[PDB]
Amino acid sequence: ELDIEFINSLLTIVWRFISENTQEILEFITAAQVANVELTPSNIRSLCEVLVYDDKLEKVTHDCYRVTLESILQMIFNYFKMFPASKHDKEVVYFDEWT
Amino acid sequence: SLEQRTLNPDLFLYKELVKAHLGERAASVIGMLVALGRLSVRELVEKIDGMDVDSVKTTLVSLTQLRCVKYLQETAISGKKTTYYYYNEEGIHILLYSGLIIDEIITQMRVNDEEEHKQLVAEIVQNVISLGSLTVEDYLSSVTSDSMKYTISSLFVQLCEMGYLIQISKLHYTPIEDLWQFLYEKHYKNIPRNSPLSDLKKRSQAKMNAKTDFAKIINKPNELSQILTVDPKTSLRIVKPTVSLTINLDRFMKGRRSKQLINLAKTRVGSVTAQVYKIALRLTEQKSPKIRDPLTQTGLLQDLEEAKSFQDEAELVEEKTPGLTFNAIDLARHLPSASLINSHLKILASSNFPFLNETKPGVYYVPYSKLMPVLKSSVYEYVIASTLGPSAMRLSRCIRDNKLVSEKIINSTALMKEKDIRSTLASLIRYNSVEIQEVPRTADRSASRAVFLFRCKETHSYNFMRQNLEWNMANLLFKKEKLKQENSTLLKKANRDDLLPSELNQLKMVNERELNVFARLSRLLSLWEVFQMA
Amino acid sequence: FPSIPLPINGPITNKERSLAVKYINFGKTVKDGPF
Repeated sequence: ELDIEFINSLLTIVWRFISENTQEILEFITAAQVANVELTPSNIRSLCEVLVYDDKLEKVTHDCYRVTLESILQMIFNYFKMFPASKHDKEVVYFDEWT
Repeated sequence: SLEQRTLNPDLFLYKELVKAHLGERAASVIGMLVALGRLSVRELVEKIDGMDVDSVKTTLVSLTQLRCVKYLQETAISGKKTTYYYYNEEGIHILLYSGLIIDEIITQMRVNDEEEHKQLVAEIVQNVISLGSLTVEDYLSSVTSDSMKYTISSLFVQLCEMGYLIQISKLHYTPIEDLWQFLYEKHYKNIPRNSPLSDLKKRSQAKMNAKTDFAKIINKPNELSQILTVDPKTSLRIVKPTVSLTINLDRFMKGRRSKQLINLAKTRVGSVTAQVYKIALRLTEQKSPKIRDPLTQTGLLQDLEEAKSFQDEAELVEEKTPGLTFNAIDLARHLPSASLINSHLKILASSNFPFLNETKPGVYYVPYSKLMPVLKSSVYEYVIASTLGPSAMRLSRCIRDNKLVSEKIINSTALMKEKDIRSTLASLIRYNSVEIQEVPRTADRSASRAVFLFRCKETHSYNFMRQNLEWNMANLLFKKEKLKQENSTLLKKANRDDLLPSELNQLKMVNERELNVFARLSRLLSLWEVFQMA
Repeated sequence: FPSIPLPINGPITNKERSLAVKYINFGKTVKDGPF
């Protein structure tokens, strides 16, 4: 809504809400001392399209939303627990330096 | 290393494969065939310098035996027969994957355990093609006369009838375009003059028949009714001993794509259903549709009314093939419960990735032609999220589904601050995952009075990502042999004995460090081969 | 001098440490063979 940050401080709330398993999404936000001033389903859909792009949730049946099980990645496609050597090592692979 | 990183295409990959494990004299000839296309021996010697005419033929028979080139003959009316020689792109990929087939026999032949040919069945693949071609008499006449090789000879019909041991022919050692022409000219001489009507259809009358010849003549190696000998003595069934056979890349490549796609399951579900999906996957590998599609290689892919038919009937091939549409009943005996067989498979259709989605009720099957386009875009977007910021994963998905985004709707659709989106989008023009589309609102296309639009352009982003990895495979291959040039005087001493107690340090720390390279190459090769399902 | 590495940077696992042995003796067969 407002252009300055703390947008994502509420998007962690909706993602913890669904991980246990769109009109119902409104009334969970009204409680729990949420620092809010105006809610509407037009906004919350635009608030929901953010995590569609991060693949933290999924869009099914045109209004329903499931978790993509990135909670198990939250806790080869396994991009943490791959720590580099990076020190005194010459034969390492870089993504740049071919352009 | 700026001398390397600039003026080296995939020619830098194909030059140093033969340079690694073969002599230097053949790295100069196959470097010339790729750089020039095709040329016969009468003008090959003019291009290279330092190789005699019969020394080319001695050099050319080396990569002949390992199937690293492909020949052609076309005569002239006035002249003699000219032997045009081409380059083989699939014969040298065998030399690339060569460490991985040894571990592909093991992960696919799992009926046996604690066998005394584990050291031998790992060697038969090293025996079949490191010699070049292979025939049956070459291993039975070895240093051992009997050695219970009647078990070993009957072991190979278990290992040939499961695939990738097809008898070689002139089909595998000629390319695909120089076969299609003279049969299209044979089918044109099959139908003569004496019909004037619809001559454009008469020119295509050979073309409808040459399609039926094309899929026929490529099954002649695949057809298994003439590759083994029924013999009523001392055995039951055995391969014909007079057969010259090598390995085949396709069922390895189809098995690798199937190995590539089960890893998408372990992400979209846990490990119970990931264990379920392996069994129905592995059983359809011996007869799966073709990955490389020799239909679509070279021919009438130009016009859409023919280019539609390259997947119209091909999807009808996949839908109306009997030997893969499993009943969903016989899966319980293969797993070491027709409720849980259907229930753990019911979540496959419910997930929005179309594997085990479209079917007939009761008999379900995994489609291919509308699946692997979704695998390639899923693996590529995670590479961007892995090596650079997660903001780019948000932006690249945003411009994907939202067609032709501008810079105002990009802050309506996504939510980031304005200063941070420049520091993430400008990393995507440099690597071509986004593009620019311009509208000149003034005269003569002036830039300050103009606004800019974006696009995905879902082919240019995958070509650049392909060749961003074909170089990195070969650059790691460049530091393979160049590491073995220093510390070479004791690599000869390590090869003349089959002991200075301080010199041995300078042989292990160079050998443990090159142990990392083959593991780093295998992971990148898994990252590269996804972009070959064209 | 260049930044931004690929994420394939791991100390080698013995699941694929045997896989790297099959490469070095493959070329040792072919180079010390006929060619």
